[PDB]
Amino acid sequence: SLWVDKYRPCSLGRLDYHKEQAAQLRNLVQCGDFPHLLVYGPSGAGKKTRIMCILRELYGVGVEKLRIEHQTITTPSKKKIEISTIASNYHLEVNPSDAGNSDRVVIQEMLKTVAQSQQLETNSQRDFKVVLLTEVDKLTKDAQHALRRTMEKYMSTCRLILCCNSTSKVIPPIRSRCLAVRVPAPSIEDICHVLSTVCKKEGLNLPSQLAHRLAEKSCRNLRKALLMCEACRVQQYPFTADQEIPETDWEVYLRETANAIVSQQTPQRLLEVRGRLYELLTHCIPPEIIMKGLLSELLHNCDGQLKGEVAQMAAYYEHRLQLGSKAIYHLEAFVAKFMALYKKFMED
Amino acid sequence: KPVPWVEKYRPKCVDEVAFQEEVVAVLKKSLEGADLPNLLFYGPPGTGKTSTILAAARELFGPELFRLRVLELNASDERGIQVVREKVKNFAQLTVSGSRSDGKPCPPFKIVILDEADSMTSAAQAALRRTMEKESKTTRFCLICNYVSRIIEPLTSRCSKFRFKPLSDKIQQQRLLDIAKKENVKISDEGIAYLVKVSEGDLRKAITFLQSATRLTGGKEITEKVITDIAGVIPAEKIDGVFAACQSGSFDKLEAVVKDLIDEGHAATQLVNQLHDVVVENNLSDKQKSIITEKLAEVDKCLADGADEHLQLISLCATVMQQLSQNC
Amino acid sequence: HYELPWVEKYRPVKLNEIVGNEDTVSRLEVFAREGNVPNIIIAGPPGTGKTTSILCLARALLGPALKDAMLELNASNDRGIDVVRNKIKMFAQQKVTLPKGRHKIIILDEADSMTDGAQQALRRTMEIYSKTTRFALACNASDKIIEPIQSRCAVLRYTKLTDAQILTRLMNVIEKERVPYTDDGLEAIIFTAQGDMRQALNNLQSTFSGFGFINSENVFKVCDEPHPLLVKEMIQHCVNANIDEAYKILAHLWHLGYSPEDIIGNIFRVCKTFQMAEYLKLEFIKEIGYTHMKIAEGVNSLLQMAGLLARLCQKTMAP
Amino acid sequence: SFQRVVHVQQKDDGCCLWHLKPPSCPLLTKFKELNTKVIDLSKCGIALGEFSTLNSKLKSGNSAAVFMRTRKEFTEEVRNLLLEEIRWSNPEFSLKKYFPLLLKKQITEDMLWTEKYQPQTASELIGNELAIKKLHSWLKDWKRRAELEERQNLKGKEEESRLCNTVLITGPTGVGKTAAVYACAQELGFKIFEVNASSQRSGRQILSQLKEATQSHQVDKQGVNSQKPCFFNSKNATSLILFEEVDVIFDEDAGFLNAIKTFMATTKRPVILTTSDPTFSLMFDGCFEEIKFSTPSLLNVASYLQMICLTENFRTDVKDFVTLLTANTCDIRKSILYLQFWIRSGGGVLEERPLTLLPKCDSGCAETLFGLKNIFSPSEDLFSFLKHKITMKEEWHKFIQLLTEFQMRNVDFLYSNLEFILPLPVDTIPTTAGKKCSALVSHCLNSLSEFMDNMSFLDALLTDVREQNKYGRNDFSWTNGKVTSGLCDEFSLESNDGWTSQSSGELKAAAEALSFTKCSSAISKALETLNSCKKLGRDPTNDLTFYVSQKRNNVYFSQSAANLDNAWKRISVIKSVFSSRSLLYVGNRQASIIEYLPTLRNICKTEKLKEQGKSKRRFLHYFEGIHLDIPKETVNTLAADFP
Ligand SMILES: Nc1ncnc2c1ncn2[C@@H]1O[C@H](COP(=O)(O)OP(=O)(O)OP(O)(O)=S)[C@@H](O)[C@H]1O
Ligand SMILES: Nc1ncnc2c1ncn2[C@@H]1O[C@H](COP(=O)(O)OP(=O)(O)OP(O)(O)=S)[C@@H](O)[C@H]1O
Ligand SMILES: Nc1ncnc2c1ncn2[C@@H]1O[C@H](COP(=O)(O)OP(=O)(O)O)[C@@H](O)[C@H]1O
Ligand SMILES: Nc1ncnc2c1ncn2[C@@H]1O[C@H](COP(=O)(O)OP(=O)(O)O)[C@@H](O)[C@H]1O
Ligand SMILES: [Mg+2]
Ligand SMILES: [Mg+2]
Repeated sequence: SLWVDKYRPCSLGRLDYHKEQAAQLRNLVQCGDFPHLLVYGPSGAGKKTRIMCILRELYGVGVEKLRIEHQTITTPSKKKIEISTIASNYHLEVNPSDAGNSDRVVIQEMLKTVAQSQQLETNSQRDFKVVLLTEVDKLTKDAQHALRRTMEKYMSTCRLILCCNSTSKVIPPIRSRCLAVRVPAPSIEDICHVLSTVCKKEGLNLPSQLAHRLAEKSCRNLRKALLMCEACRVQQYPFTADQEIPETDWEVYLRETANAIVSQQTPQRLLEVRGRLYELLTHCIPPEIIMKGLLSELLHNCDGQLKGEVAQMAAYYEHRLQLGSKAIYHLEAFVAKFMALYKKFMED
Repeated sequence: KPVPWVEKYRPKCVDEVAFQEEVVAVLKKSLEGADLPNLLFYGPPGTGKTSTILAAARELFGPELFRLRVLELNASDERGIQVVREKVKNFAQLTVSGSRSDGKPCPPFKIVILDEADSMTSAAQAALRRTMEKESKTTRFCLICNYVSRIIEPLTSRCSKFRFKPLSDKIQQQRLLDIAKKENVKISDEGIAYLVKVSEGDLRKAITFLQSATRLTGGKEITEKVITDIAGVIPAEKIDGVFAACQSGSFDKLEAVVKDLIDEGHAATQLVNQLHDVVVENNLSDKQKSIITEKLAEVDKCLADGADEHLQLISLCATVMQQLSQNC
Repeated sequence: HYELPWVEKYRPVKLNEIVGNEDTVSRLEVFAREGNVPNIIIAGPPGTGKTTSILCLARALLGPALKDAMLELNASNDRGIDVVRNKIKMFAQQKVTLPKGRHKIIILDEADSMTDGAQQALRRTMEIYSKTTRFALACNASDKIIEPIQSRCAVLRYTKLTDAQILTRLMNVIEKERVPYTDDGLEAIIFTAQGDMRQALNNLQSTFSGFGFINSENVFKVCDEPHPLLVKEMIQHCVNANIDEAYKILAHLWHLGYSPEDIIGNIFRVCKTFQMAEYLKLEFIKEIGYTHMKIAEGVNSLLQMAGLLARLCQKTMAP
Repeated sequence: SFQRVVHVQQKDDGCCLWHLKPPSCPLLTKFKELNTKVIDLSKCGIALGEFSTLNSKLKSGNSAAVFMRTRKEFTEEVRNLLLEEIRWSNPEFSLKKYFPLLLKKQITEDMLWTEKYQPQTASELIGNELAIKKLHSWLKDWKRRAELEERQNLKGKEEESRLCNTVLITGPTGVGKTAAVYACAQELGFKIFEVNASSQRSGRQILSQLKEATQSHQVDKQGVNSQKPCFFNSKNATSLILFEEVDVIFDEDAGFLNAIKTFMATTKRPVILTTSDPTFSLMFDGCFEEIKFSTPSLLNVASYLQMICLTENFRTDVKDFVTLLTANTCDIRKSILYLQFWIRSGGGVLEERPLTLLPKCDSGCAETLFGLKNIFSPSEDLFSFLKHKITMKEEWHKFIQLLTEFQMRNVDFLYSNLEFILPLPVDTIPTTAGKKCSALVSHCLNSLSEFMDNMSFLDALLTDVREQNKYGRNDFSWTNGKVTSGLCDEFSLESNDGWTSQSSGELKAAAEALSFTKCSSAISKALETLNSCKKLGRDPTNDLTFYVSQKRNNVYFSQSAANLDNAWKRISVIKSVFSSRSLLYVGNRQASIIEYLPTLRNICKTEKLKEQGKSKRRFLHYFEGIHLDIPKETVNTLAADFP
């Protein structure tokens, strides 16, 4: 229990930002027939805590207890797949993107069991059970078609909550029937407010300069800000205005990878950069995150006309990375094309 | 217990629909002999195809039997075409006895409302053709589709084709005001104009958006901001900021603008749509419009494939910046 | 009086009559001559001589005891979970008097079609009864066989037959059948059977039955592929960046009723042996593969093939 | 009936588009006349070898090389020399205590080598010494309890002990779980009652036929006792129950889990559970002692197979065995069986290699393991084939066949061994002349970048034979990956395509071979000019070296370019960290590791650095001070560094 979940708000009245949206979601809940929700926004914005607040407003306090169960579903290709699940008496939470192209093997089946439970469990509180869908943006085309037919079939049976970061990959049929809840990232002052409130509730005091530095370093990620504040608490018992905020280890590793890319353009350096990217990939860092970090740390050393070409190359190879399966090929292909272009730029 | 307004506020019977004259005439001539042929309704979405034929089925069949003898199916099933083939096969296999108390014996056929018929492959349409000729007399089909030209030769040659021309903004605003006054929600008429502008002729999306705004605001005034957040439309000042950053010719402010749009939660596909709508209706040169629109098409394809919104948007904005700075 | 197919009439009876895969065939030869063959799984493309090799191996190992010491189960049999647990297990426990170094053989042809539960039951019964029985499995895609089954066997790999070997066996069949022929018909038969000996023998018999002479026009009349001369001319036009003549050939092929799939397959097969430079061949193969993937995904029109010819023309017309 | 069909379109008068005519511009009016006249194929006859690799000349005498191998039995002296050679190859291996046991085992054949060299004594198990120590000790307490029961019976006429009545052994396939329990049972005189998936095991069946084995004595206590009666229905020896492959549950095995739980509650004799599914230990409820067989060390199993071949008068190198075990992912049984097949066929090839650290060595097992000897002439080496340039059609077909045989496994051969086969120096990790050297380095880098862009093209824009991430997500993932195989007898009934795999593999193989040929030819052309730069005095050969790992240099060829042990450790510590009770309820997975894990490692590293400076002891009370129930070895793992 770190500071990120010990002080997570439990009801819609305890939220500190997006208060108008919180009141709108409360009015949504009080109508009694709230629709499928499509909650989206950047990572660390506060989508999950708002969904939890909605769930605590819908049902009683009993949603606050959770339990983990494992479900083994037989694929139509006759190869059983077992997935984990967080659940309660009133709601289910699932992430079928873990099932690969067999995500529909979750989608057409799992919620069906919940629908079965909706004719098995009777509570006389509400006529539905909320199914939370995490990382619905990572589903495939046929998985989303299965989800569409599923919410058509069990509309009056269960309600759907779809949490994502980007609604670009989701189909327009899946958006045409869900109420869209856009949760933007909190501002700097809002992160400072949350950090000061969380430090006061713990009994410590942090200066406004340190809170502003943490909020600026978090890149409008509230969870990253809370984790960095906890790390600063670990480093020093009192909070000083000049206390060094510690940096992320894989981020600084990516920074030295970019420095090694820039420094020398040789096949040997290309092989060490490939080894570094393999080391990052073995740490379960997503390759899209690696590409974004590499582009962010390579555009500092670039020149104005080179920046557009480098950004377009990074986008091209990241789309190739999405299409392919072995991401090291696309990562190092972007890397090697960048060293070739950078060398050609530096010779002239 | 309750039902959303988009199906519960449909026309009950034929000729209650609006802005269709020939369609209603031939439909009424079909209802007069109680002989409804195979139907092919094509037009823009939300024009009122489904409401019209559901009204026709309510005219033809009794309301206690109208739900029993129609079956709404979707053609974008990912499990193949044999699933909907066996579904219509065992829907028409059962012959449940029904009668009307008004003094008219019911016609023996059933109705399959098969929508998104233009999303079927040619082999799937051929399987549908063999299913329709198998069930030639026990059930007469209808196909709701967006475009008539996607439906292959043997199906389109035998179903009567009806075009649903899109409703104008004024009739849509009148209908939306009717819904607002009948449902007791207080919303100003310029908000309703914003609703019909945002939905872009999709009356069904407009009704759904109005219901969502009513049940999300809480009986207070529906401002344009609530509608904008519900529909996912990016406000025009963000589009103007994107274009100003591209016209500046500096990459850092372009990155700042793209990051500001990304961390606000705004979708990249909506931004691509609004940039395209801005670009195709400006005073740009033809080569600039061509390059920008081609790049927008490839960026839309890459975003559908799951590529990162930040990288795709910064590549598109770099292309737009180069096009806007190569002439100045 | 009945006309036996030349596939079965000229089936190899001895293990030395099998062409191709000389290393594995020789290892099976010395195992048939010596004995104590382990559990094997022969994987490879169809028509390469896996069933023939296993049958000749078991015949050479058993002889007169093949009638009772051999249990063959192909995909036409049941081979269910209860069949694996009962019939195979009682044959494994069955007492058969055999010479020293000779074991009972349980051939499981087409182990791809074997159900996963059947293999999961097959694991331990293949492991424990190895003192008296042996297992010989044959499959096309070894990935369909589960991992413990592959762990309990020795996996042998078969490859496609080189056109030299198919030509030698074709001459062997021709010189025992009084088949008039020419060299172009032989090239056509070898082309229509890409590494398959069964397809080569079937096409030779079909061309001999339909016309009685082996030339290229007869072979392609009885087999009805898109003609490699037409595809070679189309590829040559694309090398010279002539979109008009290449599309003329493509539209002629399209109006003859050929599918996109065999057209792009024949395009790849002709382009594999086309006489051009290495860089042009690489770009052609890459574009043909991209177009073939697009055909496989579902979009298969003449617009796709016209866009390929053009991407092939612009490979040469542009640096 | 036969009603008429009409196309009703709401065609209002006007709109300038409903009634349209062809435009009067001359560009779209002069339509070109279509001609169907194609060239005539009757006159053009097809020459031999035009569309294939057919040659008029044929090789005679080069093929059909019969071995006729008569392996002489090795003398004592050369056996001692080869034993010392394996001693040099494996300094940590104790060579002397294993050879006489295998000599006794070997001292016309009719059983497999897996049961010919079956370990009869538990010390002959290779690796997993903690697991076999725990199992041997546990069976010692159970035999002690059986002897105590016998002593109590003859005299008549347990939290502190914590002797749980069952263990669950889990591990990979073929590492030796069943061999370990059989060896321990033979050592301690137990009588194994094996229940496997090859026999009908329904719940009432196994209950009514095997409870009395646990609850009662054995009628025959002396004589022929240490046997293995496999249950089915179509010194004193203590009974033992073994459940082989418990994760394999069928519909006919009705209530098998309830039956084995009833066995668990009411037994008086030891029970072993053997499985290879890691999820079962989390799925099964009950109290059992967990025993995990880790994957054994590659050098130890390589020296064990070297012992096996040395007993059979065969001399081999450890590198070929390391390649075989890397390809077989350290499966001991699969390696032993393939070694038996390959040795009893007459070995690979007769080659002489002088090693002091003598009969001719027998390298080349991994080459014929993948069937590459079926493509190549027996005078051709694989890397010698890859290094030289390729011009003639027949060895072009050989290259294509090599790559497509390696492509059915979805394995990238030329990428995994790119350094060792490119014409560039490879080393294991421990002015106008400058313009010319930089131009050569840029040429090499451009060729490499073009090749690997082409390979990204192949990986993304071409069809793959096996559908990747079919049941899990892509490689290096922590959330799942435990996709067990099917367990049901009904068929798949799928609509997969077979043409788009057979053609796809050939297409990918052809494109990969062509791209590698282009890159290698360009690099060789660039290195032709290295003599001019060496004459100029500047040497960029160092800038041209390839720095590969030591473990990648131990193989003839690698199946992958990564470190699998590293990745398995990283995913394992991720599951270990996020299996903690407070962190089980974190919703997401991507941002969960991305944000939670580095600050956890940062807090661990700060705690370790604070404890390295001799501060107060209360500083070690941060993690459990806020109730982070996380195991300590994972905390020490996170506190080390970030690689
Ligand atoms: N290597 C070969 N040498 C000689 N004849 C062969 C060879 N391979 C196939 N044939 C001929 O082709 C026929 C069919 O061969 P099979 O062994 O049945 O093919 P297969 O290996 O079983 O491949 P399948 O069954 O499609 S997986 C044989 O009866 C022979 O006449
Ligand atoms: N560590 C080992 N030392 C010696 N021989 C071994 C070892 N591991 C496997 N073997 C040999 O390989 C054979 C098969 O081993 P098993 O114990 O059956 O494999 P397993 O651990 O049970 O995995 P399964 O049963 O395939 S899931 C044994 O009978 C031995 O001949
Ligand atoms: N109104 C708030 N007050 C205090 N803390 C908050 C508030 N909203 C969010 N947080 C904190 O920020 C983090 C947001 O994480 P999460 O809910 O998972 O959002 P996302 O799903 O977008 O990452 C939570 O750990 C929570 O503790
Ligand atoms: N011509 C019309 N007359 C009356 N109502 C209409 C008309 N067109 C659309 N509507 C209303 O708009 C909604 C459109 O729904 P639907 O019939 O599904 O549209 P479509 O079939 O065109 O997709 C219905 O709720 C209906 O009440
Ligand atoms: Mg066969
Ligand atoms: Mg075992």
